[PDB]
Amino acid sequence: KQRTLESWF
Amino acid sequence: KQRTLESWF
Amino acid sequence: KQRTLESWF
Amino acid sequence: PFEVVFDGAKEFADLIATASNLIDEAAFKFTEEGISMRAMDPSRVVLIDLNLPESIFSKYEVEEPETIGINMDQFKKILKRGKAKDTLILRKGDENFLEITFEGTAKRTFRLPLIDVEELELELPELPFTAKVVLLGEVLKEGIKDASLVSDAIKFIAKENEFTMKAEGETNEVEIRLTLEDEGLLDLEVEEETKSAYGIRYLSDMVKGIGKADEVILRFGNEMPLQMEYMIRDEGRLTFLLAPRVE
Amino acid sequence: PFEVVFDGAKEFADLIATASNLIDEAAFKFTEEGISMRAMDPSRVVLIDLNLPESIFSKYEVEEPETIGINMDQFKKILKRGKAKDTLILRKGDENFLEITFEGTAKRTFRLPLIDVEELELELPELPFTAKVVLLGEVLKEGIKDASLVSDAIKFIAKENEFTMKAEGETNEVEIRLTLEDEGLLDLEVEEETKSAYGIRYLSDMVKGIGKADEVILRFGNEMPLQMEYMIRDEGRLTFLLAPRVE
Amino acid sequence: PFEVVFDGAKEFADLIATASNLIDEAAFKFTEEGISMRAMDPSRVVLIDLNLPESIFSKYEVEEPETIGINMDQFKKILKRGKAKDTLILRKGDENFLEITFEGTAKRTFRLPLIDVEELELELPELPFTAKVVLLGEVLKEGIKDASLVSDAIKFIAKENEFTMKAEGETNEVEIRLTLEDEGLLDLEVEEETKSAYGIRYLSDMVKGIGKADEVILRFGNEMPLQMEYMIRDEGRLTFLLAPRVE
Repeated sequence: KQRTLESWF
Repeated sequence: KQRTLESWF
Repeated sequence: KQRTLESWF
Repeated sequence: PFEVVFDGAKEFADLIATASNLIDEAAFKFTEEGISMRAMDPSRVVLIDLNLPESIFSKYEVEEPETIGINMDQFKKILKRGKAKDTLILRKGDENFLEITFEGTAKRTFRLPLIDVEELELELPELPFTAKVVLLGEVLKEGIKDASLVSDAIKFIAKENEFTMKAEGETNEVEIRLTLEDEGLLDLEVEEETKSAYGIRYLSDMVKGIGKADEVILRFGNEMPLQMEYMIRDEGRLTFLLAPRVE
Repeated sequence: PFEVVFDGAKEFADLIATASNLIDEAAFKFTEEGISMRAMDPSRVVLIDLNLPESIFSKYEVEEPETIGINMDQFKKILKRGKAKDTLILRKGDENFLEITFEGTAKRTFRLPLIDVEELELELPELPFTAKVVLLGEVLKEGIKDASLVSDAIKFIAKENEFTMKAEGETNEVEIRLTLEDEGLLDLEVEEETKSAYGIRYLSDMVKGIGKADEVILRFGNEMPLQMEYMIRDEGRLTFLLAPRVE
Repeated sequence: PFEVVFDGAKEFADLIATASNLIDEAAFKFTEEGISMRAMDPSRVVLIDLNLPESIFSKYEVEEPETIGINMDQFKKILKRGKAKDTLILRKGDENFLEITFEGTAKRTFRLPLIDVEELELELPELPFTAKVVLLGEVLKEGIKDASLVSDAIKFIAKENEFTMKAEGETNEVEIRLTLEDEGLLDLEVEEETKSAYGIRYLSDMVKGIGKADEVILRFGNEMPLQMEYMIRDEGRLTFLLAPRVE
């Protein structure tokens, strides 16, 4: 799965 | 308008 | 005609 | 309002060209400190942070601080007209367009309409990266191209005396290995063995504008985003944050 | 019947290649004075005049003066086989074909069938040009490419200490300015402020074979044709006359 | 099982690339003497014989002699990742894959699955060639490209002081002539006037990997196959046998 960066914002 | 050269010949 | 190499083997 | 002068138009063009392959539009912040730009691609998988301090410009005159919206593909188009010898000038009055000028054998001025770009804004989060790798752009660019022969994804593995990128597909595999003995590995600092995976399509776009001999810093962690940075005229910096591929 | 020898086949190839992008067929007049060729494109918007005096050839032997008809795309095809080091030979007996030979590491001879091309003939009219501009091919070639980003047309403006080319489209504009202080502006003689416009497609084809450091002479007038010439081996000359875009 | 090391990966890549345009799969014989490969294209019009003696390798260690089957387009793909500076390593254990490694600024290892390729086997027949021509690759490569402007076929004619390649089509012809005075003709030994014709498509593929300054040996006879060979690192050799076009 290609994660988004959202969890890290 | 794209003139031709005719007027100048 | 494109010969094959067979005659030469 | 500003007039900002940069020697070497193609180097500036390359920056924008890279960025334009990841994002369609960006907001450029012209402050007294320098130019900054931050954006995510629409799929929110990659973050771009461009930082060009005033010190890298031969003239930097921002009468009035301002943020301007720019269509990146059209900015690229114009900037790609710049020759290596050209001096680049970016100039803006009160009007809503940017003047891009190349000074060389002739003075060539383009006018680019500005657009409304909504800035999303939170700063870089402080991430607990467990691996730092500094390598020559050549190795990075190579290895990414190598891996794309085999897969859509590439795994980064950092151990205390080796950095490996590897890709696997259908029978085929490739591994690109660096050890501290190798030319192209300038630094390797590892807290704990570190593994994460990333998309080759993103990586390819990211490193397109990197020079073969450029020093590139990688920071990552176990199933964490990759932070990739390289320098622009020494003080300038282009930073990417790329979300991982997991499972 | 003739044998004509030209050192440097690629330079000759470039001439024909440029011409072939404007015209499909041409009549080449081999006289004792040199080779001449004059033609208009079918739409009668551009005139090409090629003049290669006998002096620029290392051997020039025209036993019998003659005019030969040539398919320009096939002439180009063959001439583009010439290497930079090659000596070019153009030779014709009584037969209706042209022998094109490249002498270098080997002797390479092509035979090109000749065709019937009807020459239209009136000479160059004496036009009251009010502006002469001499500039480096680099600036011209650049500026035309710059303008094509923005429009299908380019306006030439000559004032006594500045020459400007400008293009406008849909919000976007570009201006390429030279002043007498600039490297690329070798001469500017202006009788009265002069403005005319021209098609970028034609201009692009015209300047394709021009060298970056070649000196190019522009002559034009208010809503008059543009005359563009550059030199071939110093004594040779390729001249274009391009009808203006008006309104 | 073997480990074989070759300095200069691109030169090796070029060999395989040429071969891959003629054949889809090949069997590579790793013996104590060196590597050999022999194959015909599927239409049985051309024979490739590659011979790389152990002496041209910087390390040649074949613990166990072996023949391995290889998909040529995938071998090419990988080998084309090699840089000019790279050291090439070909390594094989007991497993059914080939390890291809490029050592340069980094260590880059690809794994290529091996496949089953049926070797046809009879050796080169001793043919009564009546003409030997040694010429610079430049002339050969040129002339083939010249001829393709005009025809799908090229006639080779050898007389005691001249070698000519000629092609004819529809009105158009070309002749490429060498005499013993010419740079590009290194040797010409003729028993009797010799004429044969060959397909340009095959020839083009054959000479693609040949260097402009490489010495190429041609052997042929009246309506006989053409034998073409050039050297690899002096002791290595790539030989083609190409069946003639007759009538």
